[PDB]
Amino acid sequence: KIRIKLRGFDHKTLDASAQKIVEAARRSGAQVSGPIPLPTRVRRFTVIRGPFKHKDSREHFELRTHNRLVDIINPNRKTIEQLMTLDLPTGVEIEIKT
Amino acid sequence: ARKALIEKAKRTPKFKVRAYTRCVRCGRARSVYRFFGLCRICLRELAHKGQLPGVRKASW
Amino acid sequence: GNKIHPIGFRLGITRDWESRWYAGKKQYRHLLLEDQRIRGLLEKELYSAGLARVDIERAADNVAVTVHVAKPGVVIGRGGERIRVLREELAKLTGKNVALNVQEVQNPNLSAPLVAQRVAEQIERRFAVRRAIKQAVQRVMESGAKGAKVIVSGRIGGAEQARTEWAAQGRVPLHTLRANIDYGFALARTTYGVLGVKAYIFLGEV
Amino acid sequence: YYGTGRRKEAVARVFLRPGNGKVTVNGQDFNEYFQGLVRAVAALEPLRAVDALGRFDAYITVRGGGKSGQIDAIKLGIARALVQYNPDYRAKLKPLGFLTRDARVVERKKYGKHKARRAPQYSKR
Amino acid sequence: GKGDRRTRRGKIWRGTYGKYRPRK
Amino acid sequence: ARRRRAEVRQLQPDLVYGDVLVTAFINKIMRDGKKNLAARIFYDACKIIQEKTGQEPLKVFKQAVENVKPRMEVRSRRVGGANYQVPMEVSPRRQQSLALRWLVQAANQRPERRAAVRIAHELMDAAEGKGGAVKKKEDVERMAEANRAYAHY
Amino acid sequence: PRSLKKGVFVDDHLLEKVLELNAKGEKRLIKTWSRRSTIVPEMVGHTIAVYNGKQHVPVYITENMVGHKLGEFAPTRTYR
RNA sequence: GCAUGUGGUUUAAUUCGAAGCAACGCGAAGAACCUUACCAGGCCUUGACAUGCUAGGGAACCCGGGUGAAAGCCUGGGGUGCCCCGCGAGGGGAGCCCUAGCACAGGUGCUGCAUGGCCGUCGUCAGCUCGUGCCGUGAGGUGUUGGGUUAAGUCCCGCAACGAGCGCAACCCCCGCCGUUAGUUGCCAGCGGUUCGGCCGGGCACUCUAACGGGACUGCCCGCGAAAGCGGGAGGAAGGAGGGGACGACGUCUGGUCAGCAUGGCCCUUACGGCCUGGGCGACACACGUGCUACAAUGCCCACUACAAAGCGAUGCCACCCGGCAACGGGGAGCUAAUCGCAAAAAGGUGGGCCCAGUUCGGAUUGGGGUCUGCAACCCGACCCCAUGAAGCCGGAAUCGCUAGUAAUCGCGGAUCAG
Ligand SMILES: [Zn+2]
Repeated sequence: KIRIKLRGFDHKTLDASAQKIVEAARRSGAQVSGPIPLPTRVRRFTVIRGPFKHKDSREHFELRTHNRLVDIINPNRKTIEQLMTLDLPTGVEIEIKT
Repeated sequence: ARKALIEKAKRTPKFKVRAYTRCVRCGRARSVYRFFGLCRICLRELAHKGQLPGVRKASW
Repeated sequence: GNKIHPIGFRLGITRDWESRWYAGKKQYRHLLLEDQRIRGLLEKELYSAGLARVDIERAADNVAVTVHVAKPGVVIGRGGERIRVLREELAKLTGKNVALNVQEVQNPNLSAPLVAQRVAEQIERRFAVRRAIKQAVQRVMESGAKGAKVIVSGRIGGAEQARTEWAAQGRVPLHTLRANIDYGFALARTTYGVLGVKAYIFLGEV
Repeated sequence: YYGTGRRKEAVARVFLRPGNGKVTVNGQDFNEYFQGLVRAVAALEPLRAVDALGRFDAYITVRGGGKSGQIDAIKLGIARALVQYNPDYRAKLKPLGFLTRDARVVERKKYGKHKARRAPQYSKR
Repeated sequence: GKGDRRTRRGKIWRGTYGKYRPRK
Repeated sequence: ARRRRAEVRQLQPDLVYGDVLVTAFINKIMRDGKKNLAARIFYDACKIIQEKTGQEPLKVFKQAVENVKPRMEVRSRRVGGANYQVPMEVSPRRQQSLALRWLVQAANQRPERRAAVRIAHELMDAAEGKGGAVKKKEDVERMAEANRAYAHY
Repeated sequence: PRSLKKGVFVDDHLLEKVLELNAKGEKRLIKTWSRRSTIVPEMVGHTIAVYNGKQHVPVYITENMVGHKLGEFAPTRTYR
């Protein structure tokens, strides 16, 4: 019952990263619940364009923290092999709690 | 920002209330976002060059 | 003034970030503070190197600064003595133990950031404002470029009334969110003032 | 017979079962979930359209939005399920336009403004 | 009734709670 | 409207009676979009007509409207460095709109307490050719052919 | 209708400075900037000089004026 | 009436800028000290920060006391590393510390007509221009124009021009239909049990969630039209740019801004610098800007009851129980957050009270008693409770916004932030 959470910033980076876990998990493991989206949490920033004083300016910035999940039930010592040190994404953070 | 107050606002005060923010970059004090710790001007500045990760330009 | 820094507008379709990774609410602002400290050295030391971009892939404890230099034979130094120094000078700051790859710049004429600088120095060398610009734009055209452009901030040749010199060729559809146009920015400091050079380089399409 | 009715950020789970003629929404009598609501009756219009009132039951659920919108939401749903029963029904439905869905969505508050339109008032220009 | 900080709306406005608007 | 005449919004007939005229009137009572409230007003004002008059309110309503529609009106005009009131034949569209409106503006000026009531009475005194609804009608016309000295523009 | 919960405030600067003037009876002049402080029933009768923005205003304390603060006796704003 | 910005007047100081449109709830997305640039008084100088030099003494470091409003000043202790050297003693040295002198640090001190950058603005307006060709002694012209059309220099016909560039459009995001991939959100949608809570099993269908992709092109029919296109219809979720974003040309105003930053130049460097304590930015005979609350029965109050989105959350959001009229406090579970919490949405709906009053409309101001933040709420904080209960009965001349899910109305969230 390996719970795999995938939090990131780029949705393609995670898609792949997430797919990479989907692939080598069915080859050595068993029955995977597939990759699931959350939600996704945004961090808006309402700043004034000009540095001087023009309230009516304002540029709008966001920051999307995408969340992906992949569940693996019936965790074998063989599954943990492919999914041991066979990663590649950089702007992706993973944490496991089983 | 006067050095006399950047480096100053950094040394621990005798009262915890006294401790305010400044922008790590510009030294501004008026409106820094905690999240990045940069002067609203500054935020934009880098936001643009692409130096703040995941930080894109909103559109809806 | 109008316009909007081209790059900042493209990150999304075509133009990745200068430092890509992930962070929490507790570490983001910190890490980042440190990030900026890095380039605070590189920009200082690797001036004459023909510095370009500063990719910063991070992960767990590991870190990786990749450095696009036009003239690697300098960053590296003799046999690997400066790349050695810089790594220690670097960790002197960050107690993270970090990698520093180096990648050569295939054609300094296509890298607008560099391009800008090119001018800059020229202007600091009391050169010819108008010419400098024309020249530069052609260099860019001849190699490849589907379009180039340059600008000057003001006080051309130390004049009393700041102006601005325009100059381009080929396309520069700043409005086409599918361009892939490099945009550089210099800053020649001079006896009479500060001037701002701005490059622009159209390249490719879809 | 399910159809799917969505309107102004509010979903409507529509179920038409051949019955006496009763609507249960989120577990309560249709007319109880909508007390004092004038346009309430509006939901059943697609039915009285083909003279099919009282022949079906309506097990309806709903989420999101406002009561004064969910109405329309059901209204559409019923319509969308009504094709499953008899596709040939369009002939009497679309003329009345029940298979349409409008982007009547609440427009985004632009900055510099007090709403989506309402600009601020200057006096001595 | 919005300024009447001792009424229903009175509180709902200020978003405060009190003898007039409680916690259930 | 500069480019076109702009299309006229089409309404949904009443759920009760089914006349769009109804829906139009209600819209006019409704303030702050509390259309659920204004709905009631009309209905309970109808019920008052049933108890107070041996007639179908649906009919009463139309005939009341029918009677306040001014067929003549003024529209100021600057010719000669002056304001010349030019009387003019009002179009169909503008009548119906002026009626409903005045019915209302007048109603809320009644000495009566309850809103629905005010409508009720205004709806009757209207069809009887009096009140103020019709007065705000006869007055405009009492300007129409009052300054008919100018119907040559 | 103002309030400082449970534990009334007075800067120890003068508290343990004024109490020492009790071991000797009375004094004449006290000068301390802390006008942050409330006045205590244990403080009555002294002639405390409080700071304005530039001056040092002398304030005689009354049996009738124990519930107020020092600042309440030093006007800052010069007017009319 | 109150909040808030500004003029002006005031003040030891009431720091500074912004000024018709394109200043005035504007920098300031958080003035009680702090911030803070101002004023007072007390104190400090290679100085709170950088790199360094010459002479003398000391590892750094840590813990006291005296004076004091703090800062600062005086004083006293323990304390003695890493290098390299001939064993020792000890000698030179690196980092770190003080002292005296020096180079220099610092200056929100002037100048945005000396500047960069970034922004306002005409103007999201539809235009600005170039190559070549041709006209003209030339400056210049043509093209970009006319007639048709468009939201558009958008396209059609024409024409000494033919192209091209910056711009319009398009590419990109959000919204509406649908498809694929995905099921700890969702459901008797279909079955089995219940503390009948989707609670449990069990199931992904539906809702949903999110990543990719389909889908409108005047493509079809009638009419007008030389063509572009226009009008109408149909099928369709959607129509002729389906709604909304981001997206601002060549330049204009010597636009703003050296107080964000940077920077030429002049000006101070025992002070135009630096620490602090307290005061001030909150001053009031007035005046205008932006707004909020209201003048009430289409209403106000109390009660019971129902539908939302989008955000934020570690010492943080706080379920729940208890004390208290209550703010709040004590206790204490859950959440690292589609699975816990902020949460009650409000208007609405059902009941009942009010009966047209300056009133159960209105909540200003003042007395009084408390809670909390926080070193500290006098100057100058919000909150609660009792009392008080003002102007005000719809606003002079004049003047603003808004063409549809808009305006009007109603509540919710966040940023900054102890509050
Ligand atoms: Zn900054």
